[PDB]
Amino acid sequence: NKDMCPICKTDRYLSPDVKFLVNPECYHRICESCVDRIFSLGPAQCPYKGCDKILRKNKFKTQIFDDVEVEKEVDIRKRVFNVFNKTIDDFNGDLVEYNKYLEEVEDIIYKLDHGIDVAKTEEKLRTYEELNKQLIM
Amino acid sequence: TINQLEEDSKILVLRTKKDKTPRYVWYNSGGNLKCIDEEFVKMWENVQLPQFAELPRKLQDLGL
Amino acid sequence: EYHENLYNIEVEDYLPKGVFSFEKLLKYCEEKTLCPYFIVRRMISLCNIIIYSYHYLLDPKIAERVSNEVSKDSIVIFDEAHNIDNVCISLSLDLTTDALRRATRGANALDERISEVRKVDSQKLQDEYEKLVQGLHSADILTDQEEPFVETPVLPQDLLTEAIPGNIRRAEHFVSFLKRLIEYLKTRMKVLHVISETPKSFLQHLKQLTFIERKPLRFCSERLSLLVRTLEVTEVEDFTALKDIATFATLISTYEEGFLLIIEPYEIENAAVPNPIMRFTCLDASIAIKPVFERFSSVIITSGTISPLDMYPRMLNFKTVLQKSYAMTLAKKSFLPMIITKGSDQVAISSRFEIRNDPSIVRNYGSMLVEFAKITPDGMVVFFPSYLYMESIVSMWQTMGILDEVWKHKLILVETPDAQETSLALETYRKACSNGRGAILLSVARGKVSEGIDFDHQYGRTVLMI
Amino acid sequence: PIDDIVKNLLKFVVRGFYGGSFVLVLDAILFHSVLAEDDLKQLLSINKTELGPLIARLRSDRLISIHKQREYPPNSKSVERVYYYVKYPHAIDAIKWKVHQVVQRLKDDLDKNSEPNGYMCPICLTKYTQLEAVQLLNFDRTEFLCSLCDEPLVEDDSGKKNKEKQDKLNRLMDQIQPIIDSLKKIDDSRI
Ligand SMILES: [Zn+2]
Ligand SMILES: [Zn+2]
Repeated sequence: NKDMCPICKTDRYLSPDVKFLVNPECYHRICESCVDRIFSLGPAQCPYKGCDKILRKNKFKTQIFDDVEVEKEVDIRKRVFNVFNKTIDDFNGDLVEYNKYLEEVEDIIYKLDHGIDVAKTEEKLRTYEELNKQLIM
Repeated sequence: TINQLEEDSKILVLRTKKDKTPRYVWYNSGGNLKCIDEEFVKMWENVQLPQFAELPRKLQDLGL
Repeated sequence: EYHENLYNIEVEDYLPKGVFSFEKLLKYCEEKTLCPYFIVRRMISLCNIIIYSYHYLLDPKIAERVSNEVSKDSIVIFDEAHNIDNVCISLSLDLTTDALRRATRGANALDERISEVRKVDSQKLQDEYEKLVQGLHSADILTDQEEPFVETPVLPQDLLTEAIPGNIRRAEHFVSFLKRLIEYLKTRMKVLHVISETPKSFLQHLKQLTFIERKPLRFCSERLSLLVRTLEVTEVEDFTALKDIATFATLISTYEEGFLLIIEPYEIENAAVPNPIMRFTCLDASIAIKPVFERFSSVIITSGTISPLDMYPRMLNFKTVLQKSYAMTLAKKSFLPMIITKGSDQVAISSRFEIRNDPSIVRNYGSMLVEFAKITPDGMVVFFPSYLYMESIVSMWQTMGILDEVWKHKLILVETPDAQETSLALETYRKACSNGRGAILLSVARGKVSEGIDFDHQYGRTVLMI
Repeated sequence: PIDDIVKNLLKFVVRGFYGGSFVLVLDAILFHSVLAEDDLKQLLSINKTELGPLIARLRSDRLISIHKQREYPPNSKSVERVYYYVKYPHAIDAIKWKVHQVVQRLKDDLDKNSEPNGYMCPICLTKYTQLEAVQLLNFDRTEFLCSLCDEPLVEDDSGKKNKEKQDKLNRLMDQIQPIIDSLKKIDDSRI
């Protein structure tokens, strides 16, 4: 599974040119060969036994650090540090508050990031939707 | 008992199925594994070998 | 069990009056059951003369506990410090990706550890957050009587700051960015070619591929230090690597523009294999020198082989007073120097040509050696520019009929890379020289042999710089 | 060494997807690289049609490059033996390509797949595809006729090919823990 597509199991030995991609919907290890074939047609389920996440080839992407826990958190951070880029630490300056606001943003991020019980994260996602308004506000 | 523990568990060389299977020293892991489709094995046979060290390229040409 | 009983009696005042050399110290502390490692460690506070490796004066993570009693303005002696420069380069740091990978799991082992304990005993960790949210926590961010897990790779507990690591005050915040680190490193690991990165140049580049900030970056080590300090792990070999990351992190957080990170994608000796070396190194010795040098003007340096007396004031920029070269006074020969630029065939003999066999020289060198091996009484050593380079000479000589003839006269001892075998071999070489029948030793000038050992009359009568 | 694995791997394939007797000529001449041809024939003590077609595979796979082990005859005449000087590299080189080819008989086959796009009139027994159908379609006949047969069409390739390819996928998997893994176990040094 380390270097072969979880779908067709084409080893990097047998296809050295294999290029793995995953989707933000589910972050599935897979070769591009399936990727195109799967979504050259259009929005459908992920080709995983147990994945009925309907997803689309334009949303596809490339992992960097293979840490789907960090990367999602990175994505969560990326999602945050895109809108939660509206965080105020330098814009705040108060060393405790700049620490706190960072801690607050990170706690908001960690809530999304730690993801163990991410519904307060969904509440924070409401707050992130509120942040989508608060980064607007 | 030659083919009772078959699939190379008890391997032996059937010289013919009219000559009591006159055997040799035979023992293996899978040995026969006839479950592989003969046509696929024929297709496996159907792979023709290209030429010399260009084949070391040809496997790299073929994605090997 | 000594540091208890040592603490029982020792730590109110010293053992009576002796300057207890290891010969005296190792025994004397054994009798009263002391591991004097702590005896001196407490005695740090007492002695009026001290002696230790330059590291203990220069290695900031060990040269950290510098106290005014132990330092304030007293007299400084740097003996045989001709090679001080290379010592300052201490701040050396190369990255064994293979060890690094083990760190990743160690980081996960940490990741699991912090998560599992935060499941179980998170209050004191929150109390540690409260031990954090207060500020720098100088009470136990610095004072730990037997605890301190990670050393201070930074200068002797000076180059730090006070503003908290913002969010990272939460270890879960803190743990996360550490993974950002290694993965960034792991990301940086597999550069196709050699790449050299100045810190600042790399600095935003870090933020580029992953928006991390330098201000937390220094805080990692202490933040790590307390983190492991809170969780009493069963091993460090995983975490050595971990702290090294933090050590790296701190270092890369710390310095700039006198220091630089370079990653050769491998060791080119066996090139075209994956073994990249994310080497970040010191470049100027003087920078690490400056602090202790800054402290006291009673600073004194002398080697038996300082030459020339300019580079060190050049290289270290430091402000000397007098540098006098001492002509040894002799009413007699007392020793002999010689220079063999060419052999009997007047063929110039060299090593810069190559690491290889221009068969003229080595065949000429067999003679040179053997005739010397014949003439001298016991005790003779030779040096080689490099180990494997020497290896060539031996191997070819082994093939030639040279070696056996000298085997007739003397005994031969090679130098080994491992210290153990060497250490054994040397004493024997001493024994043969001390004993009647002659012997001979070979080693390398850059080698550990050339650095510590000494050669008297019987032990050394002739040397050779191949 | 891996050389043993090389011979080991040769045994596996010559016993995985080959019959049992295939490995007998392996071990026999694997005992000694330069071996007299009769010795294997003598110890096996079998016919020439029980040896000929087996010799075919040894050179059809080029695994046993039977070197003409010429000897110095005592009578001052021709002397030689078929000593199988194994060409370990070249033997596997085709094999890897051979393996690749059957995977092509699956990598191509992925397009022969699950959901029906084409059509066919059984009455003419002839397949058609989607674009023909819409070209053949009518406002009146919302479904397809067959200009050859004037006959409604039926989908195809839906069940069989999807079902087919998964079978070979396991057959493709059948080589995963086998040779290809051990092939990479050769790729470590590639000697
Ligand atoms: Zn695939
Ligand atoms: Zn028809």
